[PDB]
Amino acid sequence: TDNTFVSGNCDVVIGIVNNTVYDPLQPELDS
Amino acid sequence: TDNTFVSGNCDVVIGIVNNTVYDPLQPELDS
Repeated sequence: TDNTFVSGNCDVVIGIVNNTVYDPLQPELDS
Repeated sequence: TDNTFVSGNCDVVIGIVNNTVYDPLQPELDS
């Protein structure tokens, strides 16, 4: 999430793909 | 905080206004 940024949804961009964003806040909450 | 950065104070800036900053750690820590 620090290298990328969010804008809109995935129903507009042509050629868009799916992946998993490694949010660094997630393992900090679980620690 | 991902779109702004802190510096100085609200006394030196001419024409500054008041607002509220969405802290991404606030809802994540509460959740």
